Amino acid sequence: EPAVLLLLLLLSLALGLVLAALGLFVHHRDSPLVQASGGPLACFGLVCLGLVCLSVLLFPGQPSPARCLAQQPLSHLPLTGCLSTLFLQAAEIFVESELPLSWADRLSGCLRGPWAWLVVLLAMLVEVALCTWYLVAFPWVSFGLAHATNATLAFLCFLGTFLVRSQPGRYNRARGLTFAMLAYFITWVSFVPLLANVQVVLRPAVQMGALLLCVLGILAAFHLPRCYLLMRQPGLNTPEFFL
Amino acid sequence: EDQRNEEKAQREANKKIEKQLQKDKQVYRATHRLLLLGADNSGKSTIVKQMRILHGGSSGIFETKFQVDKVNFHMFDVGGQRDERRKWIQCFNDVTAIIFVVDSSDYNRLQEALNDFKSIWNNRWLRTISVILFLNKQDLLAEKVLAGKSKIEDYFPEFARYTTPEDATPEPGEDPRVTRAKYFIRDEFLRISTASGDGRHYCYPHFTCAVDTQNVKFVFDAVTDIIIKENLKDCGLF
Amino acid sequence: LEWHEAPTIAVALLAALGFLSTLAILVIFWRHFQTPIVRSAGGPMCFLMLTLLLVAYMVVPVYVGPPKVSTCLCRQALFPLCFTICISCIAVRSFQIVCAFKMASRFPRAYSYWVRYQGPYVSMAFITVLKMVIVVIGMLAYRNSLLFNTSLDLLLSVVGFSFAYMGKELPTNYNEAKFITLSMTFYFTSSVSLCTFMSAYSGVLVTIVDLLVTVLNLLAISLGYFGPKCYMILFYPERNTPAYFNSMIQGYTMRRD
Amino acid sequence: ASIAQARKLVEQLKMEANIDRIKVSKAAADLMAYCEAHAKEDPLLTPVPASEN
Amino acid sequence: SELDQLRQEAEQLKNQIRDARKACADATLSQITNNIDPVGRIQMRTRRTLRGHLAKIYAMHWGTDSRLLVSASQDGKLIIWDSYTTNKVHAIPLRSSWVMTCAYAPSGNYVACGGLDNICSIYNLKTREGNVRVSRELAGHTGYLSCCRFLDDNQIVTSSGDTTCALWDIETGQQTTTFTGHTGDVMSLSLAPDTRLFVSGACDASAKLWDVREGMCRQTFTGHESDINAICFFPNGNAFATGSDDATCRLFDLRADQELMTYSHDNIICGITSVSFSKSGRLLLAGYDDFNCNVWDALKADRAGVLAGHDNRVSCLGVTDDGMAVATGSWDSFLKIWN
Amino acid sequence: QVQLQESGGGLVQPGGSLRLSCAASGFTFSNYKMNWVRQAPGKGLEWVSDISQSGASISYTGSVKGRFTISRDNAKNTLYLQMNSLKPEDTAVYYCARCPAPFTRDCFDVTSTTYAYRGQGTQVTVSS
Repeated sequence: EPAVLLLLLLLSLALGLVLAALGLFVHHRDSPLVQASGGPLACFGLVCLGLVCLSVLLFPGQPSPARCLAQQPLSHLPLTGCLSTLFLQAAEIFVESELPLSWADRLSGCLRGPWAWLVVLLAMLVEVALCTWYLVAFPWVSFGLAHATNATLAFLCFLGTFLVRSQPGRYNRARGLTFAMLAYFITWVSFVPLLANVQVVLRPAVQMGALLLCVLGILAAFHLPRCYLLMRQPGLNTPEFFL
Repeated sequence: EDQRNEEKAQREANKKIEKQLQKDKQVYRATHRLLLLGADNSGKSTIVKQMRILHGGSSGIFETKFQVDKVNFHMFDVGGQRDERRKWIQCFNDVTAIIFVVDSSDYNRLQEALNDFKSIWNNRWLRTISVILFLNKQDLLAEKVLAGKSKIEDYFPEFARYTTPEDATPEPGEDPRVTRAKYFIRDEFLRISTASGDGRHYCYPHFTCAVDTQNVKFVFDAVTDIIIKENLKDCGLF
Repeated sequence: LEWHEAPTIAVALLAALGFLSTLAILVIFWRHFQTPIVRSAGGPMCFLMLTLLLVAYMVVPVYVGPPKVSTCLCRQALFPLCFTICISCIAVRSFQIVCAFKMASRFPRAYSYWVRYQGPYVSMAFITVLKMVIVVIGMLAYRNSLLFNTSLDLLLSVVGFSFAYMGKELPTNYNEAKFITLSMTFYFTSSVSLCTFMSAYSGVLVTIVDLLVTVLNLLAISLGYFGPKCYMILFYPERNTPAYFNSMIQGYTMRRD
Repeated sequence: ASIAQARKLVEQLKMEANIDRIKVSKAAADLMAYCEAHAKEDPLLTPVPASEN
Repeated sequence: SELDQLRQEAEQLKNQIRDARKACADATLSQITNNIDPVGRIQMRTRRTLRGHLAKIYAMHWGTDSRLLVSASQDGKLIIWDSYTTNKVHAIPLRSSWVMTCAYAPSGNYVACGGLDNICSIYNLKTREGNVRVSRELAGHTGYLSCCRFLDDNQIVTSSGDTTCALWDIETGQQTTTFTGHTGDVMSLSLAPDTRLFVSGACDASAKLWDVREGMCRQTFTGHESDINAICFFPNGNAFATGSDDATCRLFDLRADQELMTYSHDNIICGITSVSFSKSGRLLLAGYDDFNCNVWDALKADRAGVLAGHDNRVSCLGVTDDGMAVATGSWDSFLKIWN
Repeated sequence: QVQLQESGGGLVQPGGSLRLSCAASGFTFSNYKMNWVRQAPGKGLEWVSDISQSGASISYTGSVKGRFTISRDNAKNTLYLQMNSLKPEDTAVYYCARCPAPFTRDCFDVTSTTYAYRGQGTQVTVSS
């Protein structure tokens, strides 16, 4: 169908963007850019976004029971991981910005590293638990419940990041996260009426379009501005400018 | 149009240069370079002469290139320089091994040899290079020990309480005093190697087997072991 | 297939024992790092196989239960993946050991190409990609589908054996000939018996037998490879020292003949 | 032997001494003036546009 | 004894020289250049990565045209690079693989190299047949060759580890002049822009300014505390900078006859192998044993930037004659160009 | 400039005692590992003792162990060598040497015939 063809082309573009951003983040991995913007976690989030784009593929076609059953968990599992990584970055920014130094000296040294890995693992595990519970119990309720964790994660990131002090002699590490959360929120708020209004045949197409637009917004808001200066203008990658 | 022709000629010349360079690298990476160090009475010259006579091969460097079991070798002794070596010793920071030669029968200058070995071992640049220790002049050491006129304890007070190690090879017709002195000197040289080696490099002591081909075999085996351990470390398996 | 049935609980407890053993081995390897034993065993490669074995053991209860498309997909999605990755990892390590100890000067240029093109990390990627491809083309169409996977795994095990064959005399910490023989013969006999039993059987409770065979295989290529190492590095701390490794490799290389 | 070496060292020391010595302030001023005069012609100091290499 | 009297006279002369220097130091370079605005954060990038060398690179020298350069490695090769196109023009095999120095003739006609062979070999680049061949084998040094610089196509000054420098007449292959006075291995050598003078830093923590024509040591500077590995003349020719194992660069002034400024940091403890000024003399690039080359403010002693990227110890450094770029070679057989 | 001046040598009857000092100037004392060297008549330069920058690591020769003691004081930039139970063959010129480079464990060219970082030496003679 033409709609599936267009959404396949959009998926190809989004996956190409994810792969290019991942290549940049794994080649310039020792540069201050990715080090301040996560590190291994940034590459993990890029992998998760690519996996979300991949899971977009399983919506159309003949509705096999397993495929239709596993549509949503596969959609949120990687999105949950990437959103939690972005939330970790937002929490670090908010702790360094709007907290007394007494609490900051302990929070900053613990929110990065193995404890951050445990936090992302806990987010993924709670997503897995919710997904299996709703798969065994539920054969606006299902997707709302599966969406609640991502909604809270994104809202926390947006609340902790959207207001911040951006000194002219530093890098605004909050604009990208704010616009990523904004793109997620507005694209999904527009998605819901399209879910409730579009003809019943194109409902899966609306779902994959919403997921692809969410991934593209997150990319172009958070990762693409980083890659721009990571590839074209390497004159701003100084440690005194980022850390 | 001249620029295009000039650039094409430059690219062709660079291609020829790179082909010759890769041909040279194929031989350079398959050749083992060994640096010979010691004293005036150590006896490096006899080692070089024996290794050149056994396998035919070969100013400011006593270079010698030969082939042992279709394996290229390169033994050089740096003579003709001044007594100060802290600057030109940095050239041999990429050699395969250092063949340090000691005169075991010279108790007077044994501490100088120990100090030289300590300086070589602990050098910042010579800190990843294994040392093949050659305890030369064993017959003279045996004669001096059996004579009894000169005692090791005169120059080394720690020899009074020294005892022969359990893992000592009882060569036929060996006096206990001779083997005790041999292994005391060997352990004195090995303590420096084991005090700060930390697994980066190793020491391979060898009492010279009179005038025999076994010394060349020991050098070949030590080089083979060094290459094997280097491969293991590069593969991340050691 | 019932949850309360003696073969099923027996297999479940065997899988739980394997999971505990693998977790203990993982903790032991993490605690005792920067030591020659783990580096000679493969380094991060060992951790990769250990966590993949952990996930394979964790998804064992998924195998047991009412029929489901998810469990059916996981059947060839995870356990054959575990087998192929673990065996290819062991074969790559054996090839590295043999090429480091020998054929480094016999085939110099080949080793330079192997080490310059990231060979250890390239062969593994090729193997996993190829196995994913053959798996999907297999599920596109019990005995015939599993025959290709068993042939691939047997070929990999035979390659590992043929590469470790000349390494009988290699040092004890770099020699895995006994493990390779045991694991290859166990996989071969288990696969042969299972393929024979697929046709001539009632058709029910054969899932128990197949899962039992797979967990025995997982326990084999886990214990037979990791148990001796942990035994040596806890009960013989003196045997785990860089000086000991130096001396023992030296003793191998320059033999008294 | 060593007497001649000491004599030659003393002679060299005499030659090195008894020479003019411009004040450190004047030398520093001259160095600063040279650095400031040629500041416009330093590609490493003033970033040359990418057009001119 | 006469030796005691000679030592007392030498001590008195040293005291008089020190007193004259102290009386001559009415201020400091920092006390004077305090009012000038500091150089902005200096950021160079690796434009070219010349690769093809086998063993560690030990020396390099830019050409007068600022496009071709020569480098010497310890595998026994002399590769001449076209820096603009990264192409290789020549690759001269050497009789002795132990080479510590290389030089480029001002006319670009010849190159020189030397090392543990105690011989300064000179190769004719632009010959009739187009094949680079050795033209003169300068022998006479009893120590390793550490530095060589061409006065012109027929003269070359070489410093050696036998604690003596020399000026060679290439046509006759004989030492026109010998510069003695160092008590340690001479490690570096820098010609003045007017070519009438040059300086040499040796392993006795002293740098001596020599006269080419008269063959005498005009001045001696003893501000360092360890072996001096590098030396470079200021573009004005009235000053120079030195590097030493004591992890300090020091600027000396010829007219003031004393040290002007030190360039040291608390976190820098590794030795210095190569130094070179910028075209205007405002910057002082210096290679270090920590695989990094630091850019120093030659007037304020502020570390402006760092040139990181070399996997092994930086050993050679050189700024083009037009100041367009700086080329650094190190021990991982890689040459890099920055601007 | 790097300068080391030794003192304390002189006539000593066999079985006597002595103490040597080395006033070091021109360099930071606490950064270099120090050394003591001697040169008996008709013999070459022979290493005697060394001491680490902080004084933790100390080593001597066999012929002087149990008789000679090496110590340093970074406050006064001086190096000491207390010599006990002197014997006639100890008659030698004692030089106070310094490692060529700072922060370096090994020491090179300490006993070379010519070495920049070495003092003039003090003659110590033992005779009854």
